[PDB]
Amino acid sequence: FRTVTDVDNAVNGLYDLMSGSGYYGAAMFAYGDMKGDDMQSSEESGVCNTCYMFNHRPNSLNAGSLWGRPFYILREAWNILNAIAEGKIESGDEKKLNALKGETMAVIALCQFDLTRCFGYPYTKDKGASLGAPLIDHLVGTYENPPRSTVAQAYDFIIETLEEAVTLMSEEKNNGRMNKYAARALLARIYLYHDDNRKAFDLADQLIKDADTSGSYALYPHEKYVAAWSVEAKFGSESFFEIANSVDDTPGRDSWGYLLNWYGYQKGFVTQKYAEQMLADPGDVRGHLLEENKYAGKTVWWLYKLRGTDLKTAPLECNNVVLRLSEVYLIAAEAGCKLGGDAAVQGLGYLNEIVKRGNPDNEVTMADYTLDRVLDERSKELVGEGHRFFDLLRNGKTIVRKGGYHLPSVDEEVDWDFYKCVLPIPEDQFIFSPEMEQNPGYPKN
Ligand code: NA
Repeated sequence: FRTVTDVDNAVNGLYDLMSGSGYYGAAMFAYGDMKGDDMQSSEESGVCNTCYMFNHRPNSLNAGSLWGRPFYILREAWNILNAIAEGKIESGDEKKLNALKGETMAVIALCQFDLTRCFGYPYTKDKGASLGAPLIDHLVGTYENPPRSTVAQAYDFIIETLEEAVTLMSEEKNNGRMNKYAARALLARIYLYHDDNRKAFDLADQLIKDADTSGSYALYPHEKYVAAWSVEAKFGSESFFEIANSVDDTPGRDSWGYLLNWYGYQKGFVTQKYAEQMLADPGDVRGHLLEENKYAGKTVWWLYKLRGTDLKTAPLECNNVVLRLSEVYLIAAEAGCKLGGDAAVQGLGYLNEIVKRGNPDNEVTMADYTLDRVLDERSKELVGEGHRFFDLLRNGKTIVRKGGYHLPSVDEEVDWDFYKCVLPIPEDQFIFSPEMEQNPGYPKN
């Protein structure tokens, strides 16, 4: 760590780590989609299957690297911050160093947030009273083993970190990494998850306004929506942050794009419920991402959202979207609905923008502007993007996963009282911290 260039390279390495199939290369999406009601596993083995079946245990999480990889990134990220804070970097390029510091803090906030929503019960269950993951809110000592902190403690840190990050970061685009827009989009999400509905609405609203005034981001039009999901259209106008993948880099056959593809590893489908939701409205362009085929003597539909240049060749090089503009519209819509008043009027406007982009013949009237209606819009819009499980559970909903072509023994009702709505703490944590608590319900050998 001698120069600002060294710092830029270190920060770049954080995203290299994040792109692994164990985290944002695949596992995060398997986790968010396969645990909802809109996607399911096929008979194939792997992370889609174990997530769908909530087949997780302390000696085998069966959830990619959703513990190890974010923790590893947090350690490397804090090494960067510490170098900067200790005065290790040469002078002269200070504005950029500050941008890199902010960006590093944004990475830390994302990693800790993911750990919190994977290993702690939803904040909204209990005002964050349950235990989250260990909280990497500092440079960890050589022989220090941080304890578990509460979900509330993690949110306090995550929000403060990201609020500060935003003030330091550049608005310039850097494809494959977060910029100030990405960081604000993530913060609006986190405010929403934290029940800070006014903060979520006000931020989401201003971010949309700023995208419009600058022209720097824009919603895909109805007629261009399917093409916007192509490998030929990377870093599109909605994308604040996506993981950069290529044909020559890992992940290839274990990238989310290859796992979901019928012609790739065929790990999952949309559910009959999602397919029926969409095909009842053929004018909605989001249904054009579904592809019909035949599995175990039934019609099924798979999700062709990570689109290569050839229908019948599964792609190795698809980028995974992490933060895009449509989510921000839905955050404003959800928070506005929860707030009522003027925020509701405005949030309905944003909801309709997404509804009508999907199908211009549709609308949502004020009489129909309910939380369930906004969550149904999220279902439609964000399938395959890792949201559904979290969006239902944080709103205290029961996820119903029954009938259709669901697999035998699927958990048919999942809510925030289900002990496997969080992953277990890995058994090897108890080597150095034997008195650390395991999540309730799980065994402790
Ligand atoms: Na690849």
